[PDB]
Amino acid sequence: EIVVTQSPVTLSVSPGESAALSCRASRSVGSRLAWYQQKPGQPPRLLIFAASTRESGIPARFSGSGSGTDFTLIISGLQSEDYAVYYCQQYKEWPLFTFGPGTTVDSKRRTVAAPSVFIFPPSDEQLKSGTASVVCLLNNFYPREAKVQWKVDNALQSGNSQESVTEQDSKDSTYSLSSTLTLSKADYEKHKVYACEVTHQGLSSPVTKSFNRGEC
Amino acid sequence: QLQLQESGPGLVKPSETLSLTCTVSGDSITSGQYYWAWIRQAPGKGLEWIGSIHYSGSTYQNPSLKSRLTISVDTSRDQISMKLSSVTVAESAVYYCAKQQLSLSPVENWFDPWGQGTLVTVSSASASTKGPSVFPLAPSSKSGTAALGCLVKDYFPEPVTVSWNSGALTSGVHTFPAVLQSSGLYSLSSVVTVPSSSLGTQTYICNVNHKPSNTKVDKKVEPKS
Amino acid sequence: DFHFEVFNFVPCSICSNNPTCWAICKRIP
Repeated sequence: EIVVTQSPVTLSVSPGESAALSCRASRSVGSRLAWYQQKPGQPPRLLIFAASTRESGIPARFSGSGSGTDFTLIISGLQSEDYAVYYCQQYKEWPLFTFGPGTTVDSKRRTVAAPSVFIFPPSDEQLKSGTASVVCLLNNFYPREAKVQWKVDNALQSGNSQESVTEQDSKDSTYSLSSTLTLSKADYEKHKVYACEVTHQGLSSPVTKSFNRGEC
Repeated sequence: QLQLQESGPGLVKPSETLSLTCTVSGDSITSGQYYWAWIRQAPGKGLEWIGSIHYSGSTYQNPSLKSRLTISVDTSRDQISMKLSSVTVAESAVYYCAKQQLSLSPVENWFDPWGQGTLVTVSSASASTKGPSVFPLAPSSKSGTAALGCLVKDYFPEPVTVSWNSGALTSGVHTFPAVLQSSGLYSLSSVVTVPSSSLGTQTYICNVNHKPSNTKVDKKVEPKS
Repeated sequence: DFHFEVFNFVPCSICSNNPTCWAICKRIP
């Protein structure tokens, strides 16, 4: 089947500037390509079809272009209401079709903000109950992209943590993120060194906040 | 004016059968040669087409769901319905219905317009309410600016509210979105950044309220010392 | 390249002028 990718994952755009979002298809789809917008909490809304035709009701600052494999949506003079997720969709082999992974347009900060990083051991109460949550906080960072690596006694944890991100702060355009290493109390009390390591543009080298179980 | 309206259950138990209905108004599903489609979107996840149906009963459906999927069409109520059986955790999503264009003369395939959607949560904990435990996220003994918070774990269903110092402290508070654990229970964190200088002077209480279980907690978060 | 196989059946009411569509098409009221 025909695979549509998209680029980039997050596109930071200052209002009034011009957004160029990409969508590339694995084979040729001709002009059979639509664009959708999804503002947070709402359903998708059709923007373009046949790769350049703007749907009735759509502001003319939205314009689509391309043919064959490489396509482009342009938002000329970006408005605030245009901060959303954008999907493309190819439809060459009737009635088959594929959705793109999505590109998010977010607000552009003047300055790069490194995460402020904190690790929280499990509470003593929670420990009494047989569960242990190690929490790692990434406070007020920009841009969105960031990596969290959990490490229990220098062993990379994988598949046992969950992450949550705030929506972009409408004042300072930052994000914040929590990652929770969930871990049984017997597992937890076997190991000593708990760490979370954060990689981000505003950090010159990955930063690791850690604690040793039992000490303060 | 054309409008699409999804109805269905709010919550559903695993292994049970999810039943949804799309109600088309301001128009007739037999007006034109359109197809009508179900599409779902897991939170933080892309768009997943379920199936399309035409007023003739003609239908094509997602391969990876057909063996649990059924899609019907009632032209006398202007409604389209679907059914997923042996529903699983991976079924928790917003379920949309949208008008589809399936034209061959100028090949045309797309979705417009879409309905508001109807969130479907799948939990073993359905039909019951549980209150959260509130554990503290205590400030690192090595605190310039310091961070502390409350872990609001193991409640069902949404929502919880969290404030700090009964609403007096707001500067710097991040109440994260709740995550639906493998247990079927929600969990979230609320954190606040403060200056270390105030850690022994000022005291901090997160105020949790899980109205679906008349659960109210006030947890004082303090340095370990 | 079109995939009429994916339907349970194809209504003639959508075949437009596609000749192949009319071959497997099914007429409806």
